[PDB]
Amino acid sequence: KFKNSTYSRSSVDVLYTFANCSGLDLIFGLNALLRTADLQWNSSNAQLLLDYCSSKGYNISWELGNEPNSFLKKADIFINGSQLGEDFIQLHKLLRKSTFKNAKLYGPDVGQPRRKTAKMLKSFLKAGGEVIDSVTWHHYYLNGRTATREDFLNPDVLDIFISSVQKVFQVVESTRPGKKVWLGETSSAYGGGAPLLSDTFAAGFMWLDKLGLSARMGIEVVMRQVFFGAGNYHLVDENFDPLPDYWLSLLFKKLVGTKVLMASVQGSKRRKLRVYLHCTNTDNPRYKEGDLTLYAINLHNVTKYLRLPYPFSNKQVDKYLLRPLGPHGLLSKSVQLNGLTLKMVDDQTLPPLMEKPLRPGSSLGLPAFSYSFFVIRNAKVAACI
Amino acid sequence: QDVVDLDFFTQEPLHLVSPSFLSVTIDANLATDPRFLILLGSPKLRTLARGLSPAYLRFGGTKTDFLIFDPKKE
Ligand SMILES: *[C@@H]1O[C@H](CO[C@@H]2O[C@@H](C)[C@@H](O)[C@@H](O)[C@@H]2O)[C@@H](O)[C@H](O)[C@H]1NC(C)=O
Ligand SMILES: *[C@@H]1O[C@H](CO)[C@@H](O)[C@H](O)[C@H]1NC(C)=O
Ligand SMILES: *[C@@H]1O[C@H](CO)[C@@H](O)[C@H](O)[C@H]1NC(C)=O
Ligand SMILES: *[C@@H]1O[C@H](CO)[C@@H](O)[C@H](O)[C@H]1NC(C)=O
Ligand SMILES: *[C@@H]1O[C@H](CO)[C@@H](O)[C@H](O)[C@H]1NC(C)=O
Ligand SMILES: [Cl-]
Ligand SMILES: [Cl-]
Ligand SMILES: [Cl-]
Repeated sequence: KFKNSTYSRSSVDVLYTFANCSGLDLIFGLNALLRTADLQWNSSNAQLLLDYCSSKGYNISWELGNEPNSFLKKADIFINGSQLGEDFIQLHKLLRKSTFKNAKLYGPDVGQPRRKTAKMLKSFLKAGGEVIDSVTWHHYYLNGRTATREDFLNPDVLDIFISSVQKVFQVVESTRPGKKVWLGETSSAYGGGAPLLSDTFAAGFMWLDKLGLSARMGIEVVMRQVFFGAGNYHLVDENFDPLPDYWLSLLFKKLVGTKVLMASVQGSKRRKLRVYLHCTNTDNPRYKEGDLTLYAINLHNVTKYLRLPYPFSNKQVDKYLLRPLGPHGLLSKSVQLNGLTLKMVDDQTLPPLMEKPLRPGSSLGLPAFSYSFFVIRNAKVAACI
Repeated sequence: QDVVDLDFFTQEPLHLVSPSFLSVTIDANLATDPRFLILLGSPKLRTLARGLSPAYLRFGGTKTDFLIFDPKKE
């Protein structure tokens, strides 16, 4: 079903320039199915690419293979974890002898941890784990072809991610303790997305919840499938228009800092109201050292009112509430921030993201089927300074 | 009753995420599109991409293992 294709120096330059000019750090996946007679990785095509990139002064990080747990299905070739590990060691030797001898190497980009995948990951990390800078794995909640609207809103679907992350850390803790763990490819639904779902406001419950859980659980980097592309899980559609998940992603970047804290609901039912707490992003000029960013998802069909604990119950709070632009409700491709539709000013200009200051001492209103950020100003939290 | 009280832990950071915590991909299959150059050259698309910096851009997917580099191709 998948055939080999070639790509050119030109394609490489296109990709690199896109990344470089957008301020992004490129990670390039190398082809792991080029095999010698004895089933070793044949590195000779990678060698050509490396020399080319070295010759252009390109600053690039590397991966080798994608979803190697599926190679049998996809290409009728089976590569066990041990061997894949040895293959990564060989890549690491080529990198060390190149113009960027300190380039980073990530892998093995396995699927989510079913029995056979967990065995492949464990054997890989025993064999090759010394040469990787982070461990990458992939996650999707659903199949794009069968996903329903209720699936995208169901806390029992959202909660399955938790056991996947636990299982990955169980494998990593038993083989390379302390090694950083990244989600190397992740989204709502595999197979290109679910249509009028993966590209709508409704997709944001899975995306924001995954970001909150990932940060809370010790995942260091989360790579969203895809920025731009054929699949409906794209952040930016075929006409170069941003979809709701783009705007959610931009707001998350502006408000959420690197230090992860914890929020939790007092009541016994913790399924439908989901809450996360970080220090406020220190690059945001509106806020100051010690401020907190809370974010919350309301999967109840009524408005909930959140009360902040002492010593934050009378602080000035800025609300950043996202809701769909009508008439299509959760199936909308347009979104409003505190009642103002989010749209590019022009092709070179993003809009400001405007807060709604709340009255000090008021509870935090979160409408049905919505998500919001809240910045607690003058929180003076020492852990954040 | 629709009022929910929160408990916060603020004593110390529980984890530290990368500044590039929210990163993105481009599927390797996009490189088979004849318009690859036109698409990633889009100034509008680069403006949107810049909005997410700092971030990793991972070029990868099923097609990763069916792509061969050809230094003679134009
Ligand atoms: C609304 O949701 C109900 C179940 O949720 C519970 O009841 C509502 C009123 C909220 O208080 C929520 O916080 C509770 O967890 C359903 O029983 C009811 O069918 C739903 N109504 C509609 C119109 O779908
Ligand atoms: C892809 O190319 C490699 C090397 O040229 C070859 O070994 C392999 O059989 C090819 N696979 C497919 C699916 O064409
Ligand atoms: C590796 O692949 C190249 C290109 O197909 C081939 O010419 C070379 O002989 C291969 N090396 C081994 C050791 O099989
Ligand atoms: C290349 O980019 C990385 C980020 O992935 C950066 O930290 C590193 O210092 C850069 N190296 C060079 C040689 O430009
Ligand atoms: C894994 O695969 C390699 C390469 O084909 C083989 O030589 C080795 O014996 C296998 N190891 C295990 C544990 O099956
Ligand atoms: Cl997966
Ligand atoms: Cl295996
Ligand atoms: Cl694509």
